[PDB]
Amino acid sequence: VGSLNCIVAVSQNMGIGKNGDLPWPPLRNEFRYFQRMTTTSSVEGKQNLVIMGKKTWFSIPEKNRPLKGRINLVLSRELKEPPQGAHFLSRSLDDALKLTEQPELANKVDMVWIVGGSSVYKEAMNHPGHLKLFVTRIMQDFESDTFFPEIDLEKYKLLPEYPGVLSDVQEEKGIKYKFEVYEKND
Ligand SMILES: NC(=O)c1ccc[n+]([C@@H]2O[C@H](COP(=O)([O-])OP(=O)(O)OC[C@H]3O[C@@H](n4cnc5c(N)ncnc54)[C@H](OP(=O)(O)O)[C@@H]3O)[C@@H](O)[C@H]2O)c1
Ligand SMILES: Nc1nc(=O)c2c([nH]1)NC[C@@H](CCc1ccc(C(=O)N[C@@H](CCC(=O)O)C(=O)O)cc1)C2
Repeated sequence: VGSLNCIVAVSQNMGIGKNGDLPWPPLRNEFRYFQRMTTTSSVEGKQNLVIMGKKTWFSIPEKNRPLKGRINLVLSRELKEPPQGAHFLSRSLDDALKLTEQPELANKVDMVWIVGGSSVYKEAMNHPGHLKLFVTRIMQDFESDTFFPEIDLEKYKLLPEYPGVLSDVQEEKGIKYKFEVYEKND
């Protein structure tokens, strides 16, 4: 119903996962950023929707599923029902977005947040219309087996600052990182 957004943390070499976990150790303030961004609704009375692929769902600690305070939707072409704990299942991003337009979610959902994995990000990034990418740049190389798609920097523009997002380099566990926001109006 509201805006469509992707949110990701990436290493310099564009890595987002290794062996089903993040490639870096837990960065607690970065996690809190993810939590604040995906949970905070712009409309009182509504929740945000988080959309994620099957492997991403199972990469969330069981104790944290479903992500509290958000509506959790899993994408999968083979699952018959959503994995235990998930609220919805769709076969594709387009089907998920259509679902948000139906009466069951139309008055329940505010923002839509895409939270991975790679194929889901790629699909979202190319989807027509206004889209924002909330990218945490982890300023180190990390061995990774899963990567974020390349961002077309003509098509997307980096916003110089963004309300509610810190601009300075952050550091936790000796790992420096910075929060970035990209936008297309497409
Ligand atoms: N650093 C980050 O911000 C970030 C973000 C997200 C994930 N990750 C990491 O990346 C890894 C998991 O991500 P992933 O890329 O491997 O997988 P994923 O997309 O979460 O899951 C792959 C499965 O999801 C389903 N799926 C994915 N895209 C679909 C689509 N467009 N339409 C229909 N179904 C779709 C497919 O299920 P079916 O085979 O059942 O059809 C596919 O087998 C983990 O290591 C996780 O920690 C990192
Ligand atoms: N900015 C940013 N940082 C990140 O760590 C991630 C994303 N974006 N996007 C994708 C995400 C990978 C999938 C994932 C999503 C959520 C969680 C999770 O346990 N979330 C909880 C705790 C906070 C957290 O661990 O991020 C929550 O939101 O309440 C664990 C894994 C990891």
